[PDB]
Amino acid sequence: SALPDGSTRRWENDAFKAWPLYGLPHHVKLYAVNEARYLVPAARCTAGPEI
Amino acid sequence: RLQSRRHPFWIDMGYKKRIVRIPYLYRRRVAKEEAQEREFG
Amino acid sequence: AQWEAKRGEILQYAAVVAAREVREKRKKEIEEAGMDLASVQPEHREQMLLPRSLYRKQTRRLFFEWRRSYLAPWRPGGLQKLMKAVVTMRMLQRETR
Amino acid sequence: AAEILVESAVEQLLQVDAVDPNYTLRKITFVDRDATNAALLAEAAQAAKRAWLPEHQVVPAPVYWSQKQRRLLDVTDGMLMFCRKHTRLSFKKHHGVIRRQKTHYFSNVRPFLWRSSRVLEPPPLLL
Amino acid sequence: STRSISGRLFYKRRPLQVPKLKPPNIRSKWLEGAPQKKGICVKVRVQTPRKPNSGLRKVARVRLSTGRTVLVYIPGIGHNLNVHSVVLVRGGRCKDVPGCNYKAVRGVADLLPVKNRERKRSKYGVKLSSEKKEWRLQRWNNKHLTIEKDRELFNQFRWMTWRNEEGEMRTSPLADDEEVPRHTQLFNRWYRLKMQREGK
Amino acid sequence: LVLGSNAKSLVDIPVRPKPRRFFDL
Amino acid sequence: QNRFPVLNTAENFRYWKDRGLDRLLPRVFPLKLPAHRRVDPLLREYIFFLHSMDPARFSIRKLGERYGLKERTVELICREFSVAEFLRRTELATPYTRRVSREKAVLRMKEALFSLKLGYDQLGDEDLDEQEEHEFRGFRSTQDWIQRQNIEVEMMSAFPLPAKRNPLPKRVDVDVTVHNTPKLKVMNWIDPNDKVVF
RNA sequence: UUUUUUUUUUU
RNA sequence: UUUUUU
RNA sequence: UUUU
RNA sequence: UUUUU
RNA sequence: UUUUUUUU
Repeated sequence: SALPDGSTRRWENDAFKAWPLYGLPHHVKLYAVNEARYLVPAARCTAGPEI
Repeated sequence: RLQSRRHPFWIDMGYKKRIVRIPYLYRRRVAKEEAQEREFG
Repeated sequence: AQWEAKRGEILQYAAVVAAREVREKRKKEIEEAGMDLASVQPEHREQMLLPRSLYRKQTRRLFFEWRRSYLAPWRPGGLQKLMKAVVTMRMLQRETR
Repeated sequence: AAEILVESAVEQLLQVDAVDPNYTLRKITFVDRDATNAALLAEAAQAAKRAWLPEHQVVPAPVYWSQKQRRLLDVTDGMLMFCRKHTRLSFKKHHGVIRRQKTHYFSNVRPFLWRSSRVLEPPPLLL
Repeated sequence: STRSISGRLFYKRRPLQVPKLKPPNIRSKWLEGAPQKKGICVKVRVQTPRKPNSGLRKVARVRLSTGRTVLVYIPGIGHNLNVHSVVLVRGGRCKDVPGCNYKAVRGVADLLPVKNRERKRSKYGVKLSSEKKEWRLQRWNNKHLTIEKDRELFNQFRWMTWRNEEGEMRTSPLADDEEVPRHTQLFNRWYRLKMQREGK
Repeated sequence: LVLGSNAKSLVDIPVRPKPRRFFDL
Repeated sequence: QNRFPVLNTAENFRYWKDRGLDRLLPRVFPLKLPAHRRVDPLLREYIFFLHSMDPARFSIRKLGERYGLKERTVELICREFSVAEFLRRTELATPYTRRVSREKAVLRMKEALFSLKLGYDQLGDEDLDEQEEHEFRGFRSTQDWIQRQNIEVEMMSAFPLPAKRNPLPKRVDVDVTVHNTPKLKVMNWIDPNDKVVF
């Protein structure tokens, strides 16, 4: 390029996973499903309050 | 992996040595090959 | 945000800026160092006055020149100025009362 | 939780967050049945008193004396000639790897050890 | 097992059972524990090595200061020891020569000149660094080895603005017959700093 | 290796030392 | 064979770990970075100002609660900020040309790269106080240094079993300061093993 | 490898 | 002395 | 002595 | 030894 | 954005 510009900068393959962010959308959906499967022992526990 | 034992000073000096040494080796190899073709090939 | 959008505009503008300075500055250097440019090849006349090295270096330096606006949030005592002038307003009023 | 309460009481009295001071509230007390809790509460009070009243402002001894004998030193541009250095970065240039475990111990460890217990430097005294 | 412990005299029977001798330092035993011992030579001969090793090995019987005679090998080319000569011996075993378990020391010994021809092993041959060899280690200037790759690069981005050495900026690098100049700051940096410092 | 040593610099061209511009705290 | 739906079992311990042939497989891991550097530089100035203005109203603990910062982390922000400003006002040297070890130089590069990809954090995300939780912190966490045992064996019985022997605290020597003077520093050596106090 | 500290598990 | 570049 |  | 190109 | 990458 004739005009000096930083157009040659490129990201690295390992850079994407080196600085992750716990804000992506495709984790909440999976977490919700696991929540139901994790609380099943008490959901089907037809016992008294103590148990 | 085995740990390092050499003095830091020597370690650092090795990198400095290679700055001017390394380039000379590359040019020395091509000097013979390029000259051979210009007079025989 | 504005700066980012107008990146292309700014950079293109600064290209001609450096041309008027590099050409004039290089003309004096050759005159003091060299003897004359009358016997030089016409093809090399343009490259000598506007070399690809100074042109690219000056353009980058001049491009940044335009930058550095909004000097308020300056690390070396640029943020404290607003706070100092804000809080103090309330103190005078209170004192009077 | 204790520190929150105590710290809050003081501010009310002084009415810091008020453009128009309206002194109405001039009596704050805390009552606790539990003995254990009561004792703890007292501690909080002490901390509150510090850094607020000028009569209970502590200061370390090492810095207290330095602050007393204050002076104005004029440093010119030529006095910082030797302060600057050539190398940018710095790091240890000699590994701490010991060569002789016994020879060094009986030359620079035993003479400098006069106690049979490992004791670290005590904290400074507050004045 | 614990079968050897039986009996009220276990503290006097077990301990008296020595396993073996001391294999190490079994040959060099006439030195009386001294690292080195001086001696005098009284016999010079040439002992033929055992088979299948052929050739001839030079040896000499050196009389130790402790009144004991033992053969000693003289490694290295040449020979200068004669009858009634003082030479310092040391440890070392020779497989080719049977019985010999000592070696001579060059230099420190008496009337033992330096080796004839040797450059690789210096300490071994007690050879001091010659003045000629020392001067050769200081000559380091072989950096000027430009190639065609440098020629093209120079006449693309380093020919417009470039300061020469003497007094001139614009040069003629495009000419094939001409030679591209060298760097005035980086080329030959180590040699220049050392030579300019000793000049005082 | 065809070029040996023809033009050499020994004392003719001096070397400028490195200036000091890194203040140490 | 057994039912135990929890997250503190033998198999569930150290979840997402290579157990088999995957140990030798190369895997990329995130790069750690201190919290006091991930915060927005802008906010650091603000925080420092407050501290230096009124330490009484703006205490070290109260200031860190609003922005969600630990007592130890907030202390470094003021200390690191102070020195940076001191060299600029006094016209001593620029921060870029400041001398520092190589360990900090690499840290600075990561801080700049962290924001260039994601961006600076407007507010810290950390708990002021700790919480007792089951986590793997080194190899010295899942070991009993008092009894020096890994596997606990006990008798199976419904009746109350006798309790175990409780350990005693280790008595060690300490030092305290009594009188401090500019030209002398007096200290006292405490010996807890001495029966007579006097 | 800590500005005002002689304190600091600095890393 | 050149190249690259929040 | 890039603290004599 | 010398030192802001 | 600092004589930054860059190294007596």
